[PDB]
Amino acid sequence: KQMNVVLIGGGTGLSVLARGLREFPIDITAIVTVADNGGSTGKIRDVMDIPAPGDIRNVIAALSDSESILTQLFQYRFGENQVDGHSLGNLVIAGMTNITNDFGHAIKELSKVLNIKGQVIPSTNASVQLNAVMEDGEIVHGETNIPKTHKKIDRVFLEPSDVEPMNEAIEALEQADLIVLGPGSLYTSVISNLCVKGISEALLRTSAPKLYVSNVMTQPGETDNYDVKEHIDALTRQVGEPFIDFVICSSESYSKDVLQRYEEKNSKPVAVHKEQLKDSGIRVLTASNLVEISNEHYVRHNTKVLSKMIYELALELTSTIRFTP
Amino acid sequence: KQMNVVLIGGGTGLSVLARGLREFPIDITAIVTVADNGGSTGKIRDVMDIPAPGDIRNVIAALSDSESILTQLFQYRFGENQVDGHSLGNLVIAGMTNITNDFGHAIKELSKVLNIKGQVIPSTNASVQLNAVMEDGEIVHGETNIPKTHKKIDRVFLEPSDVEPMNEAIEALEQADLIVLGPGSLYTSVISNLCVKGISEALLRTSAPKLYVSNVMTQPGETDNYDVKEHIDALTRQVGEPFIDFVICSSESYSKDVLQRYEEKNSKPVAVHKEQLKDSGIRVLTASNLVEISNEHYVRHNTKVLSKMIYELALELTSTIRFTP
Repeated sequence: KQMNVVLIGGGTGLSVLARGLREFPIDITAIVTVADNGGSTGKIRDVMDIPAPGDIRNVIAALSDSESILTQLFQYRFGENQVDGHSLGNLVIAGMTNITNDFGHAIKELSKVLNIKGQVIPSTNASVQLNAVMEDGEIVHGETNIPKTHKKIDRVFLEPSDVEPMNEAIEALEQADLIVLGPGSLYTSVISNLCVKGISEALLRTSAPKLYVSNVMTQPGETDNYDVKEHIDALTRQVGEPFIDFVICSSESYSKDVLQRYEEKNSKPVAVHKEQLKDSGIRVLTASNLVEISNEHYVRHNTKVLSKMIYELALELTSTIRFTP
Repeated sequence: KQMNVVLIGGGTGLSVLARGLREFPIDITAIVTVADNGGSTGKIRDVMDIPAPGDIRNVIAALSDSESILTQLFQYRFGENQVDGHSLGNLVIAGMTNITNDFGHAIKELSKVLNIKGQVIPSTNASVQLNAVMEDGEIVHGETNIPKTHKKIDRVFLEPSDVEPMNEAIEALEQADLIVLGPGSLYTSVISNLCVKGISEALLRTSAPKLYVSNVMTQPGETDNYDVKEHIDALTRQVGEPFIDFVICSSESYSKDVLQRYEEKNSKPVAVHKEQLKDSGIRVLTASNLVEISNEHYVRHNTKVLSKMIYELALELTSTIRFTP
């Protein structure tokens, strides 16, 4: 009965969006990058050879009952003075992986124990690192160093590169009503999944339409000076052919104070250029309240609005049409 | 409807027995010592000020489904090369305790999440250490050092000594059909609970009968040369008045090879002296197969037999009697 939406990403963009979509009658599948090597995750991957648990942990938690004892434990973190400030959920994922000898199977077992509504699937079961080639040709190693340089990223890639997707991710892409990429860091959260060759191939094979959710602001070290089309072109480069049908973005202008706050952090609004996009056959979707703005001049997506737009798009794509039989 | 048996102890004696009793129609309450400071537990109590999680963890696990994912995680231990060889269950108890700011409440929440049948209750909610006074008057500090000396223990005591029992332990003692002490290390596993003054007072107040399950062999550093009556007298000393009604033990003689194996480990069978016990008003209970003996000449309790004896005693104590109205 329910519609199937597949989210591809990583980070708080994905976990916040997944929780927002939980408010609608849709079966959510999230395909989540396992390449990070910093913070919580880096602490555990130094200890043991395991794919990154952190982004996946947050997405599992987003699809579960946040008030539950088990979700509270899963999202608990020790202070730096206890157990090296580990995430207890990451430790549980690690233990589960030692038990199953299989990260993907550990994620399946834990998802069931946490009684989530949806599914969360690693982009790959393999232990990988994300690397970048800079515009000048410099190679940067590890997800943590990629934005902490100061050059244009030309491309990102995985080491080892020969890695396979999970069967369940491919099946979800094949059978989706709608596939959503982003919002999140373009290279480290979104494209990092597309670096898994079988995921990119599935995207091109499937007739499910693909939506990109644009970032509000450019991201220092990943997307400096990118307009919306440049973000899409980076996706296209990785995948091999154009494939995005829809983009959610706002072409609103921001107050002097907002622009100032983001200039100080070396960040500007992502420019839309809606005519260029329509010429490329990409449909632009917006709403007047897509973006929320704090009293301190920070901006973010309004989760309720973004979620509803996604659900309403899936609904429209699955609706009756006009033809004569 | 079901009968209520309360077990007081700590260690593998208790966890094995609790699991054995799970085979019968009885509501099990286990009151478990929280004073240990060695191994798994010591690793966590060095990190954080928390009562000992380890004995309690094992008893919770004994009352749960061992094949379950959650019980498997709870009983998982990292190798020494990962997370300092911590018990994942201990880490979860620690995190839960940080969340609730209350060890007893953390144990209640975790018991429910693990879907146990029964209840497990700490002897106290306070952080304590177990100390011993030796026969010569030497004071030894911490549960780990107590057997690792080489003198008769005169008594054990808690630091701080002013600690309170949990309300649920007291209620269970008041309403029990039968209360079982042991099997386990006499001082460090059994008497350590009785050092909580309110537990000893409840034992004397209640009309529920009390059973002591004797150790098969004397324990080096705790009960060298103790016959059964000396074990009971140590309990009596702590509590203040005689209170044991029944004792389960075997007065079988062992093969030369068994005696040899235990002599090498400075250990002999605990002598019964059944006439002395009957003169003290203590009823002795045995069975021909109470003790199992390995091909390598080790001995242990037959769990099935011991469990059934306990259940059958509760049954007899709750049965109809003869009177004229």
